[PDB]
Amino acid sequence: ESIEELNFLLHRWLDQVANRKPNATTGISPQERWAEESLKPLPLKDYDTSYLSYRKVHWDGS
Amino acid sequence: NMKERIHEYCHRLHLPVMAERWSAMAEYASTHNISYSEFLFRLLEAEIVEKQARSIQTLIKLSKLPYRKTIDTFDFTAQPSVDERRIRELLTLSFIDRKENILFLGPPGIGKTHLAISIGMEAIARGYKTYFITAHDLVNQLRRADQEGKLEKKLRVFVKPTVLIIDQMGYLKLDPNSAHYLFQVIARRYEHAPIILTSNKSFGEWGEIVGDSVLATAMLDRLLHHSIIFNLKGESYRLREKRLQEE
Amino acid sequence: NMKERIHEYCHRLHLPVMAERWSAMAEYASTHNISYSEFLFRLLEAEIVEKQARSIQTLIKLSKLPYRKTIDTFDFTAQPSVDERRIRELLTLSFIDRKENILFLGPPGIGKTHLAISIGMEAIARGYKTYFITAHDLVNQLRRADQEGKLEKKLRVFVKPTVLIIDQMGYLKLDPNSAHYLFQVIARRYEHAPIILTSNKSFGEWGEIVGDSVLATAMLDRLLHHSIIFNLKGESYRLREKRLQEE
Amino acid sequence: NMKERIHEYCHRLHLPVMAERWSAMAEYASTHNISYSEFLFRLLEAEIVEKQARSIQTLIKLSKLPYRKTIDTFDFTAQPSVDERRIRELLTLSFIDRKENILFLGPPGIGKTHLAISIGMEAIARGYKTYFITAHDLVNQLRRADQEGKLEKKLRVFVKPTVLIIDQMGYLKLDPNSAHYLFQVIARRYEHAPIILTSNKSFGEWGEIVGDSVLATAMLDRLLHHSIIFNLKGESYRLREKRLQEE
Amino acid sequence: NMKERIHEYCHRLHLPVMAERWSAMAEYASTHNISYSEFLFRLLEAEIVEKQARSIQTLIKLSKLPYRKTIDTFDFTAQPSVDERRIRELLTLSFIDRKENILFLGPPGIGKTHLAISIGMEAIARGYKTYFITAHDLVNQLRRADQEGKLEKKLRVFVKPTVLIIDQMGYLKLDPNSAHYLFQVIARRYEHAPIILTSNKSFGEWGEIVGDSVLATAMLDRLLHHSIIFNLKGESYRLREKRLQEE
Ligand SMILES: Nc1ncnc2c1ncn2[C@@H]1O[C@H](COP(=O)(O)OP(=O)(O)OP(=O)(O)O)[C@@H](O)[C@H]1O
Ligand SMILES: Nc1ncnc2c1ncn2[C@@H]1O[C@H](COP(=O)(O)OP(=O)(O)OP(=O)(O)O)[C@@H](O)[C@H]1O
Ligand SMILES: Nc1ncnc2c1ncn2[C@@H]1O[C@H](COP(=O)(O)OP(=O)(O)O)[C@@H](O)[C@H]1O
Ligand SMILES: Nc1ncnc2c1ncn2[C@@H]1O[C@H](COP(=O)(O)OP(=O)(O)O)[C@@H](O)[C@H]1O
Ligand SMILES: [Mg+2]
Ligand SMILES: [Mg+2]
Repeated sequence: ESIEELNFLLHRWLDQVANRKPNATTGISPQERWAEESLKPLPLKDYDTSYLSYRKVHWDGS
Repeated sequence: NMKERIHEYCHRLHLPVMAERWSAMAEYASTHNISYSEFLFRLLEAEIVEKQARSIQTLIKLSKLPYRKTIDTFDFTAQPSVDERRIRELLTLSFIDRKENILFLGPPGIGKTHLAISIGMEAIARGYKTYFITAHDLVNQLRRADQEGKLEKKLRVFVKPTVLIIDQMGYLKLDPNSAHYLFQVIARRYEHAPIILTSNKSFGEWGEIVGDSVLATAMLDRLLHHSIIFNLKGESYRLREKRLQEE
Repeated sequence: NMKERIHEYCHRLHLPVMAERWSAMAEYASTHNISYSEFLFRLLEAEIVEKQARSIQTLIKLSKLPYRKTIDTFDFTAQPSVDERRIRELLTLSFIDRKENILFLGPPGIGKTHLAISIGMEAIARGYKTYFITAHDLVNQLRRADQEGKLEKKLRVFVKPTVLIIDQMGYLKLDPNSAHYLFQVIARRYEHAPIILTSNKSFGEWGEIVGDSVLATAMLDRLLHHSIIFNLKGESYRLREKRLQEE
Repeated sequence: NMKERIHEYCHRLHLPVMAERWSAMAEYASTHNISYSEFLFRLLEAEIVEKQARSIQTLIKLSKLPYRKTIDTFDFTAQPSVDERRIRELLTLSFIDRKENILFLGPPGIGKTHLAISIGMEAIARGYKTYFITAHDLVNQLRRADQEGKLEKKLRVFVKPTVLIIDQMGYLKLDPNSAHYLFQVIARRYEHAPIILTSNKSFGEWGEIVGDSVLATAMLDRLLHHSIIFNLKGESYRLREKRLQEE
Repeated sequence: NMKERIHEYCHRLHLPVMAERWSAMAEYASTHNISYSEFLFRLLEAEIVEKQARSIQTLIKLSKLPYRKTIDTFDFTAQPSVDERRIRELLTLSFIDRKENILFLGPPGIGKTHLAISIGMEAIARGYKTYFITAHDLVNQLRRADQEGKLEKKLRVFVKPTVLIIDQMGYLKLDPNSAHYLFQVIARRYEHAPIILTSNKSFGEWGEIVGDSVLATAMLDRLLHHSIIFNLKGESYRLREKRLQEE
């Protein structure tokens, strides 16, 4: 009934089975290969992805 | 009836928001005994606010900025060499009246274009027109216009905007013969409108970049007469700052 | 304050009438406690009425009509050749949808130009665009345009109007150049837009008028394919008015 | 012949007015040589006007309104408790779109029923459907319907109307059966259609009026969720008219 | 304006064809000086003709005929036993006034249903209602209605139509107890409306088909009192006629 609930269930399902079941070709649990991965470090501050609009305040202040 | 006629007349007079909210405003004025004059003022003020919002939207669209950024997403702790108060003062747009030119100079990735675009956004917010271009791109467009013979049109396009954001002055080097286009733009805007410049090459390299010493000297003599130059000393934010602060 | 801001918003939203009459209408509403919706409706209705008035004035100005005439000014007892029924049905402006061209033929001073001017005025009043040109002036302007190479511009200018009223036809003789100019004008506005023409010569005489029997016959055949003829007969109203002034 | 066939066709196409007035309008057109289009337009306009008149008469008949009253008949100087502005804004009939219920409260003879009848009359005039019922009669009819098992029929009949005017509320005391009948009526027309109610007792007294504090509180809470209150205070207009008649 | 208002009023008065053609009719009356009365008559007559066409369409739809056929596709050379003139006389629909019943009797495939449906189509053309049913089907529907208790509704459905086409009387045999439904229909329509019957079983087999001798005798006594019986002697057209004529 809520997208937050759906995302929570999806993440739990992934971490339970999807990223735990061994792959049919690599034949190994994805998390072990993840541990083998070497990704570049993240920046401290994330690229701000937020709608930016300019508005005007009414006479009263509303 | 009257409701449909009011809607039709509001649409024919180009008052969409007024057509949408006139019933609600009438009800509110009814429940508070608002004077007729204040009712009219409320409607007109709402319409004006919405129209100004759409105007700012159009101006930001035509600014041709690569993206949208603001001082809010800027950290002055990572750039302590230059004073924070001066940038805040610039945000008051007092330079637009003085016609002074704003120059950002520093190593690549130190936030030059970010600050320039932020100031341009502040200028666009208060109605002032702004045009963003890269110096080499501007010179190439002017050269093409001159070849086609209608150079004055593009020259007016570049000179009319109140704020001109010329970026990446040293990134690319076009044929030196085309530097006269850049000189034309800078001199025509001289003592008329501010120019926002951002680049990572010292003032001595201009003769090399444009392939002409005296031409660059004159360009700088005019661009630096009324200006406030900010020199940013540091290291590339994206890589160096994160690497040195994650320790 | 509020009144000055209301004036500024009215003149920034293109509301000329409201800028002045809003105070008077507020006074009127206060004297009768009119509802807010009705007050707004009155303001908008006055604005729309004045806007339409100004638009019609502009349309009449663009039409180049020598003077304003209306069917209400046209007496029909003095002109028993035709009947009010046909004239008023034409004034309904159905020929525009049917693309029927209207031709008036009669002796000088009968009134075949008054009816055309009235039709043009009504077409303007009903939102259509009308252009009134004399055949001689039309030919001269077309010849000049061809000389300067801008013939296409003037042809577009003369074809764009929904109703083209060509006056002073037949009295002046035409050369084959003018003949082909007239033929081109007719062809461009043939089955595309009505043509209102007033002449004093029968169709057969057009061969001598233009000096080309074949071209005149082609013009007549194309015109009569969608045409309405009006053979007006009677004593010249100019002469009768002069006689009445004498007595 | 033709006249009789015209009459037959008019009465076979449901054109009552044209059957009679067509001859008179033909006479009028002949006396002025009116255009065919205008003649047809006059016929159709007269037919439409009379059709709308008959439709409005039928709607008023169905409404069961005891008598026809209009705001134009309602003097406001004699009733200074409320202002013309609010009443006329209600007469604009925006509450129907907003589904706001209207409640009038005041001493006997103040005029809280005249305003309701005027609102119903205007709603009828603007194409809406109105049903005027007294609370006592409503309760009695609902009780009879429940006795006969046709309660659903009467509930549909009382909920279908766009505007339901419930009169004579508070003066007569109600039992819990009538209390639940009123609650059901309100619930069915809650956020679905406006209810216009006139009473003489404060909201708190409704608990004693219906004999159920909880049910009365529920009714009041649901009603006030979308409500407009009118506290009318003044000398009874019946008494003042009687005094004026005496003097 | 007026054209749009005329269109709207014609649509609101349910005069679609009038709305479509009023301009053309006005123009034609203009070009021929048709009187206003004749103009109105033309419009009304066209509307009446179109309405009658649509009415006939609806009547043929509700006739529930399996298909549409006419005397045009009928060859009287293949059926020389019976007179052609009598069928042509029937096409005058003089039997509808006399209330006489029309019976077609002959071997299968000899064209019974064709002629019956043709006569029914002629009746439908001139406005008379007509209902086509198969005798066994009619009896079964009446039995179901009687079981449900609302028999009178279906009885009225079967009795109201001016022309009833009962076909395939002998094709199927339902429970004899249901023959009273057929008797009810025939007796109720007796001396009120014609009945068109078509079947290939002699009058003596009715007692067997309905499983009752006296009931069938009474049915025939009533159905044959006022009637014109046509006995078709021949062979199945589709097979025998083609086989014998291709030789
Ligand atoms: N029926 C009429 N009623 C009133 N005024 C008329 C009538 N007919 C003509 N006039 C007058 O005629 C004068 C204009 O001349 P008119 O329209 O008769 O010329 P025309 O038809 O254009 O003739 P020409 O052949 O010279 O071009 C105006 O004063 C107009 O008032
Ligand atoms: N402001 C007014 N102007 C004119 N007539 C009025 C006014 N107020 C009341 N009346 C008169 O009141 C009479 C109807 O009674 P009224 O509408 O005052 O009763 P009510 O509000 O329904 O009271 P109650 O509590 O008895 O139901 C009508 O004659 C109407 O003319
Ligand atoms: N001081 C700072 N605060 C926040 N973000 C910064 C800062 N300096 C650089 N950035 C980030 O780096 C980018 C700006 O680099 P820029 O100044 O355009 O480099 P260049 O001038 O070489 O094009 C932006 O994405 C911005 O978010
Ligand atoms: N005399 C005829 N002329 C033309 N068509 C005929 C004739 N007789 C029969 N038909 C054809 O045969 C069919 C009618 O058979 P029908 O009378 O319905 O047989 P039944 O009465 O056994 O149902 C139709 O398709 C019709 O075209
Ligand atoms: Mg003329
Ligand atoms: Mg009352």
